[PDB]
Order: sequence, then structure tokens, then C-alpha cells
Amino acid sequence: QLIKNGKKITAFVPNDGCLNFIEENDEVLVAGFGRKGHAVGDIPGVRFKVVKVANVSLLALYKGKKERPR
Amino acid sequence: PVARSWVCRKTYVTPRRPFEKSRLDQELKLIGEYGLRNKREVWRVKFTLAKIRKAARELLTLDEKDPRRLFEGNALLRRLVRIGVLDEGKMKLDYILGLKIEDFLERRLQTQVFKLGLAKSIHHARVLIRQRHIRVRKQVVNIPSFIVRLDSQKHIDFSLRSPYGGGRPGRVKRKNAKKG
Amino acid sequence: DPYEDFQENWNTKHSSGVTRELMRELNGG
Amino acid sequence: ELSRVDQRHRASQLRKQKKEAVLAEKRQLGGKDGPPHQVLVVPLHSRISLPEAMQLLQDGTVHLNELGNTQNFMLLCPRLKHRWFFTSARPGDLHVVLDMAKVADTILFLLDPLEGWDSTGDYCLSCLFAQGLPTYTLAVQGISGLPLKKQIDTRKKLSKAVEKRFPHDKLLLLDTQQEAGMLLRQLANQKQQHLAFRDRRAYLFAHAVDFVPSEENNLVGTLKISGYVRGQTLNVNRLLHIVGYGDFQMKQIDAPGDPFPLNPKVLMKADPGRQESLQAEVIPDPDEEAEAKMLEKYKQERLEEMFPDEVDTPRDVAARIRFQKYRGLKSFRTSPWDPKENLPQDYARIFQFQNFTNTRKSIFKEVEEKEVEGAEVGWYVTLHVSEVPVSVVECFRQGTPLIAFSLLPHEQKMSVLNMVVRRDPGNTEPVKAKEELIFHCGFRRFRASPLFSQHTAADKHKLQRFLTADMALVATVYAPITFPPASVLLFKQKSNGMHSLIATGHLMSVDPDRMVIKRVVLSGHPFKIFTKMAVVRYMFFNREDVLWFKPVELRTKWGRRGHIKEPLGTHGHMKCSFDGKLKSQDTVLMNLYKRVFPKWTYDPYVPEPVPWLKS
RNA sequence: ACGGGGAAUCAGGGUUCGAUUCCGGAGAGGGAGCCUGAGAAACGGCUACCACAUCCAAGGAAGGCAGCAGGCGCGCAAAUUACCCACUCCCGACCCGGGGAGGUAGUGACGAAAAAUAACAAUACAGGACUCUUUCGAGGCCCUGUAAUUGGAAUGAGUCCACUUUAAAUCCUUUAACGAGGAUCCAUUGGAGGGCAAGUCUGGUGCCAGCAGCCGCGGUAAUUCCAGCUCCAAUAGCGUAUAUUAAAGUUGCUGCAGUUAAAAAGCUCGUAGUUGGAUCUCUCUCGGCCGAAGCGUUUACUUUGAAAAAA
Repeated sequence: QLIKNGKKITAFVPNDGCLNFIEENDEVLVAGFGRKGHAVGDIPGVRFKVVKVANVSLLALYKGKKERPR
Repeated sequence: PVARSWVCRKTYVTPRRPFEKSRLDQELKLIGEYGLRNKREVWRVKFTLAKIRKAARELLTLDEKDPRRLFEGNALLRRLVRIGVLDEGKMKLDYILGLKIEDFLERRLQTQVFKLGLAKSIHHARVLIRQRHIRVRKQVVNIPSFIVRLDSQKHIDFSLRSPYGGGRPGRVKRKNAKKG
Repeated sequence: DPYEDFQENWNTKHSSGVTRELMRELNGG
Repeated sequence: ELSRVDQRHRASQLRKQKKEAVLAEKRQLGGKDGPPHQVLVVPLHSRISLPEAMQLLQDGTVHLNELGNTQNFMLLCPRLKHRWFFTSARPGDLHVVLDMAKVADTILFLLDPLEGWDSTGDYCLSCLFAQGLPTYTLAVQGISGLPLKKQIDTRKKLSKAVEKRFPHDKLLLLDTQQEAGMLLRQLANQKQQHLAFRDRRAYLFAHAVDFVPSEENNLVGTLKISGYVRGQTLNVNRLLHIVGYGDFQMKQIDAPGDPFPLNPKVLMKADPGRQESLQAEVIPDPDEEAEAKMLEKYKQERLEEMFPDEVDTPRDVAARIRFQKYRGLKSFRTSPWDPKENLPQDYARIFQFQNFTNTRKSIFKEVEEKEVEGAEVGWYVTLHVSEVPVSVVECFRQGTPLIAFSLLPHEQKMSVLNMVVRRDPGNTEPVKAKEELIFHCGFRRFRASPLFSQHTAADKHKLQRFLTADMALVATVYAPITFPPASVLLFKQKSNGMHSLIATGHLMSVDPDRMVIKRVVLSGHPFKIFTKMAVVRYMFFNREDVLWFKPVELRTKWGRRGHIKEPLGTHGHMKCSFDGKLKSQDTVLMNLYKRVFPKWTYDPYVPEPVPWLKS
């Protein structure tokens, strides 16, 4: 649920084991998926993907460079 | 308001197609032949040639008795003779279009240190320039892509403070003399 | 043999790879 | 939107909407009326002695309220006209940190110039992040004590070695009080992180504890606890929980004069018997041998991460006797299950809800949307409690403070709490499904024996017999009811009473209706395969129990569904139809399921941990 | 949507951006009215009202950061409450005082320029090439390395006296002294099916987890997932998201299409618009023959001139 206008959004948590860095009510920077507001092939009606959770990067958590802050 | 100049300019263009064999091959042959570091040193000398071809290709539409073609076209050939890329008998404006990348890469200070015999390889010239062993007429030059002009080719030497020409030995020889 | 592996596997999942390998054999350097 | 002026107006309303809602909670803290600006200060690196820095920030007017060991004082500098309050603690000590950094408004970290933190400060840093961090600010002490060149590197050789804990923050150094004068302004104008737990309950901090016993032979009496009220309007007919010594009911509140006003005895409430709720948790009406355990716990754990529940089938006792109690589910998520078929006798000792969310929104509204006749916040109210033992008194003279906070209705009885944990990767030791662990569930402290479970949305939940390092698990235990949300910590004594932090997380819904299910997998082997039939050796041994477990569906390790068709051996063999053709590599196995209930090993007493060091 | 000078891209034509340091406009929370003065409807002036909001002893008093810093809020999104009038200039009675104009530092991978992370030599190879031997095999003749083989010679990065720089400092430039052998003083970011450079190698998983812009991959031999090795591309930089430009002759003036792929109005009349067939070969009143003054029906076109801010 977006901060700046209240709108709601389903975003895709990309790599494997990357839902396991997220809990509920967390603050998430979301990007586009790459097709400029259209869905990306396999996923139906999903136009966004998670970039950062809890002000740390997902590529930093997946590759183990950093720790999930609580 | 500030007293600063923001006038800058990029000195290279990247190709339109990134993964193209025999572009990759030809530039790797030009990297290995002339001791260059990365592709961007070929794309830089491709860019100054493309500026010289383009300005001559503009000057070839004006007629032979144009003012601008006679002035600015004689000043284009003068620089290309001066840096030693063209010769003197080929100063029509149509032997500009027969120039290549290798003519411009033979005039760097690196290949000239190799050509004069002050080095023994094209990678030995890069270090001998970069370690500050090479001077041009009085002045230590620290840059390998220093395009050597035609009059400054006869004065390239070994930098009177260096262990190679001057004589005071380096860091290593003096410590081994201390351990003697 | 790129000829046989192309003539067999031009229809399968490995078609693009065997066409790549066959052009590599034919063109050559 | 429509036409440039009803768009500029439409922005102005929503700008005014947001800009006024951010102000309705700013006056919760540190006004001129002044519930004092509590600032907890801890050093991370043990090179940093804490009396080095606190003397420098002492002087506006200093009021040294004396404590046991640490100097926990209050500050007034009226050139900016604010009332600060400074408490101080030590790294690694779980006792003196976690009890007053929970009611604090601000934490002030003191980092060393050289490194970021030692190993022991990283321990209490991990518990504070999971407890719920208030407003925090970095600080350093020895920057200008380095040479005039070697200080512009030392902030720069530090501030990237902090970001794997602290992603972005400036570092306010401490060398002077003119350096600290820029700290108290930065301390004053922050963004106030609102701890979501404390803004529904009325809490307090101990400034001076006084005691006189009713009788001396029974070693229990009545306390005169004094301190500011800092929560909501403190009702008199609510209960009172000291964070380390259980729950009880007080008998008298009274507001004396404020000993520390910003700019320089009446009894008002008494407890009746008609409104005061009764205190009962239940319904009244009805070395190398452990190393031998340790080496197998590096192995019996590892029989779970490669085999799900591969047990051995019983060769001696019959299969309708050893696995009598279980059952087979046709589909683990879409099966019917009566949630009250076999209630244990412990479930006749717990309390139920008609609808937990709708009774939460009615008890959430009354503290905020309804005004009660209790004492309002910001006051200085001392307090007479009824019956607390003498042991809480002299430990305050050692130096630890005692924190008491009010409770909501239905927060003193017993129910079945479900709580989400994630295993902290700082510990590497395995934990059984029914161990004894130290729980810190939202200002409480107790030992318990949980049931680890999986975190799904369906009604059934499969028991995980151990603790994994990546899946988020749910603990389930009998405990007193704490209304959500509540931050959870889990500890375990490794040796010498050192508490090893193993799991963090938050709270799910407290209810007994969560079905946690213990599985058992019966593995067999097919040894004569046919065209869509199979002869399965070793799964059973008798002939008769094959007709017992005939309706229980079968599965294989390669995804094939099947079922028992007939038996053919007088020994334990059977015929089983299948859907695909079985492979020679397969291992057909069936699943048996039953309900499971946790143990009642609740105790409100926790041993006080030692200073946590390394080994 | 502040406008221009301009900026990005670009064969030629074009398209899009231009809040932003120069010129011009406007405005100091929102409207309104004035005083003074050569000049203001002035806000680092005043008087009201509407909106916020500070002190108060409750009678009163004072406000306006879209100046420089700094704070909160907002948000994907942006630096120090630093030093100085020495420079460039401005104001004043003034060679003297003042200037958050401006300069100097700090933060700063916005972006642009140069550019290290090794060079060389002697051995040996079941390495290649050049002369001979039919061939075995004969050589400092030229090259190469999965030699963590040996060997000194060269050097910065750092550490650091001094000078120099500057208002005073820093930085760079110049020099002492120390400063390299796994020269551990280790280079990263994406990838290896095709588009598109580069492995149907090995282990794991088994339409799961996941990958994949697109096509597709994964159901027990996965060229594609998770990894190990190896290889590739750019390289102190490289991925991702979004805006935009080319690719797009997929907006078409150059330069598209309209039977069947999307598309010609049911037919005809008709005003505006747009477009329209041949044809036609410089002189009068004056000044010293050379200048005035007039033209001829009026224009479009083309060529020259002069005027077009600097950057």
C-alpha cells in the first residue's frame, strides 16, 4: 500500500528465498518490472517488483552481504 | 553565480552493436599491437579520426575557390603534417580520407619510445613513460598518449634524474648496496 | 560431428545450440 | 480534479490533512508540561568508559539523583527551556539494558573511533533492535583526541563499518560541551519513532523506591514507588505488573509535589472491591553425557533436514497399537477437523474469546476514544501497592530500576499464545520442539516450553520438531494474555547462566483454536512392480493392519499418488494400485497425523543473567 | 507552461527538453492600501484584513528563510548552523569602513578529462615458427605459457621532515627519509540456449524452488534454476527502474498505407480552402559626359549589403 497516494499494488519478490527477508508491515521500495506498466510474461497482472526492504537491499540480503534490520 | 566554467566534452563513442565478432577481434589486435589498456583507448582514437574525416567531408562540397575551404582546409592539413600522420606531398584534401587508426596510433609517445629503442617491448614503454623516465626536450612527460610532433621526435631521452639516463640509482639498488 | 548433431537435433530443444556449432564449423578461422 | 484551481485546492486540503495529523502525536513527548525527556545512553566498545562522557554533558543545572552503581540523573538548561533526563547502562548486560530501554524515549549510542563495536556490544545491540527501537542517535568520543589529520579519516574509516547494522546516520562526536550543545538540539528535533506497544498502556519509571513491610516474618510488605507517569491516563482499578516480579493489585495512588519542575500530598483515588477484577490466572470452578546428547543433537537434528519424518516401523508391537492415536488425511489443507474433539484437561484451565479481533477493537477504542477518571500523563504520582515481597527493594539499592505498567482488561488470565519467531543466526545450536526457553513477550519475562510450528494461512499446522534457520516458525505455549502487538525475544542458558539469544520475532493471535499437528511418516519399499500394481515390502508386518490403514491414501517420493488395494502376504506385503508407473528407485510412504498440545511448564520467575561475554 | 540565448539525439528532414548560474518578466504566506524618495505599490519598510504562530505578570507586545547555513515535513529524490574581504566587483561623506554579493575549504562515483593494479632477463618444456637431415634429430634465430621456476633492476599508492601554494590553511606541483614477490599493497559488475561475446562440464532439485525484457527453461541424464570450475564482455567501474531520442518509411514534407491484411464517405450538388491551359524581345528640370529628382502596376522569388549581446 503506497505511501504517497494510498494506492495498492502487488509487487513480485524476485529471487529464491527472498520472501524470507520480509515480514508484514515492512517498508519496501518498489520499482517497475521493466515493461513500463505492463505485466512481465509469466506473472499475471503484476507490474512491479520489490527493490529494498527495511532500507536494505534485496541483493545485499540474498547474497548475504548484510543483515535484516528489525 | 560563480566564476566557473562547465564546458566539458566526451572524448569517445561506444559502438552501436556491443557483441560483434571481428569488431572485437580487430580492436583486440590494435590493443595488443600498441600496448593499450582498454577498448576506450581505441574508441578515443577512432573518435578523433571521425572528427577529421567529417570536417574534410564538409569542406569537399565547397568549390576550390571558396574562402572557407582554402583557409580552414589548409589549416587542417597543416596539423596532420605537423603531428606526422600525413606526409608533405600528400596535402590535397583527399588524402585525409585515406588515413586510418594506425597512422594516429603510431604517433603516441609509447610507440615512439619503443621505436627509438629506449624500451625493448611495447609494454616496457608504458612503464618507462609512466615511472617518469622519459623526457621530451627538457620536460618529463608522464602520459603515454602524448602525440609526438614531428619536430619533437628528435629529442626523446632518458630524464636526467632517472637511474637509466641520469645515474642516481633507485630504491632497490641502494638497499642492496646497504646490504653489501 | 556438428553435421550429424545438427541433422538430428535441429528439431529438439538443442536446435539453437547445434546451429551455432554448425555455423562455427562451416565458417571457421 | 477539474481545472487548475480545484486541483490547487485539492492539494491544499490533502496537504493540510497530512500536516495536521503529524502534529496530533508530537505533543506526546517532552513538552513544557514535561514528562521528562528520557535519554538512555550506552557505550558499545568496552574501551569506552561511560563516566568519561557523562561528566562532559552535565553542565545547565545538574540534579544527581543517586542510584546503586550508575549515576542516573536529570538535566535542566533553560536557555533552550527543556527538561532532559539521562539514564545510563552497560553493554551486554541483559538485565539493566532491557528493562529501561523499553520505557525510554531516546537511546544514545556511544561508538568508539577505532572500530565499530566489540563482540559483546553486538549482543545487546541485537536484542534492542528486536525489542522495538526508540529514537536512536550515534555518537563518538575520541575523534579530536587523534591528530589534526587522523580525525578526518577516522569518521570515514568508521561510517561504512557501521552500515551493516546502521544503514544511514550522521555521527555527532563528543569532545566538548559545545560539541554536546549541538547534540541536545539534534536530540530535541528528531523524528519520533513511536513504539506501538506503549501507546496503549500506562507505564512508569522508578525515580525513588521506598519500602516499609506490613509484617517482617513473612518477608512481604508494601512499597512506596515514585516516578512520572508516561503512558495513558492511569486508571486506579487496573492491575499492575512489575516487569520482573509478577503481577499484583495496588491499593492507593497519590500525587505529591514534583521534585524536579522545569521552571519553579493530596489523595484523590482509592481502590474499591466492586470494580477491581480478581487475580486468578485459571478458572476457579473445574558433562560428557550431555556431550553425548550434544553430538547426537548435531545428528538427530540432521535426520530432519534430509529426511522429513523417516521413522522406523515397529517390528514387535502391532501397528494398530503403536500408531493407534493417529489418522490419515486425504488432503492436508482441505480436510475437515473438529477443533474440540479431544480437549485435554489443561484446556479446561484456560480462557476463551468469542471473537478476538472484534474484542480487540472495542478494548482499543476505550483507551483512546473514551476518557476515564484516572490520573493524566505528565504528572508526578507516587504509588502504594498492597503485597510485594521485600526482595524487590535492595536490588534497587544495587542499581537496577523497577518498571511497573497498567494492564488492559483480560490480561491476567491464561490462554494459548501463538507467536512468530525467526531463529537468530548468531547462535548455531539446535533446539528441540519441547525445550525450556526464556521468553520476553512484550514487557514480560518468563520461562516456557513452546511448540514450534509452521506459518501458513490454513487451519491445520504441521509440527516442526526442531528449529530451522531460514523458515519463520511459530511458537505456541500457555502464557498470560498480552494483547498484540508485542515484540518477542527468546533466550537459552548455554553455561554459567549466560543467555544465548536464539530467536526474535513478533506476536500472532493468542487463541487455542490453532491446530498444531504432529505427523509421522511410515516408509515402505516396493519390490515387485507390475503394470500399474505394486508389492510393497517392509511398510507393515502383520496382515491384519493392512485392512486398518487401507483407506489412508498413499504417496511416493517421486510424486505418485496411490492407495492400498489388497494384501497378498501373510507376512507384511500388500498390493497397491497407482496412477503412474512406479520407478525402481522409489520409496512409497504414508503419512499419519494427530493433534498435539503443549506442556504447562509456566513460571513467572527468570534467573537474572550474568554479564554476557564470549567463550 | 515563466519566455528566450540554449540542451539531448540526428545521414538529409526531424523529434523532445529548456525550474537551473546570461538577458528579460514576476513574487516574497494569500489578497489590498500606502509613506518616503530620482526611482518601490518595497515586504531583511509601514497599515489593515484572511491564514498560521511566539512571549505574557492576561493589561499587552512582537512576527514573515522562494538570502547563507541549519531544522522539521514531504517524498524515489539533493551538501557545512565552516573560514575571509586577499580576488572579482558594489555601496558610502570614503586611497582607510562594510558586503553569507563573491571568493576558499568541507560533503559530493551528477557528470566530464588523464590514468596504476606490473616490466625484464637466464633456464626448462614431450610448446610453436625459421636452416639442414628422407626422417630420427641437430640451434641463443623469432615468439608463447595452468613454470604458486630462480634472479636482481624500476617505481608509485601510502607513511612523512622541509619548501612552495594561500588572507591563513588544504590539495596538486618540487624535494628528504622509509616504502613490493603469493609485488595478500588480491578489481569489480553482469553473464555463458538464441537474439548476443562466451561450456549439451560436474554435483543438487525434479513443472518444485525458481529463471526468463522476448522466445522459452524446469515432470530423475536441466546447454537456461541453486552452486563448483572454466570461459566471455566492459573495466574503477558495471547492473536496475523510469522519462526521452534514434532505431520508426510503426505518423511518412522528404517518405507510408486504403480490392482481399486496419482502412474509399450510398450517391450527387455545393461556399471557404487548395490547385489551375497556350500566348507579349528608364527619362525629364538643375550642378561639376558625370551626379540629383522622378519612376514603372504592385508583389512573391533570388543575390548582395547593414543590422543582428556575450557565453
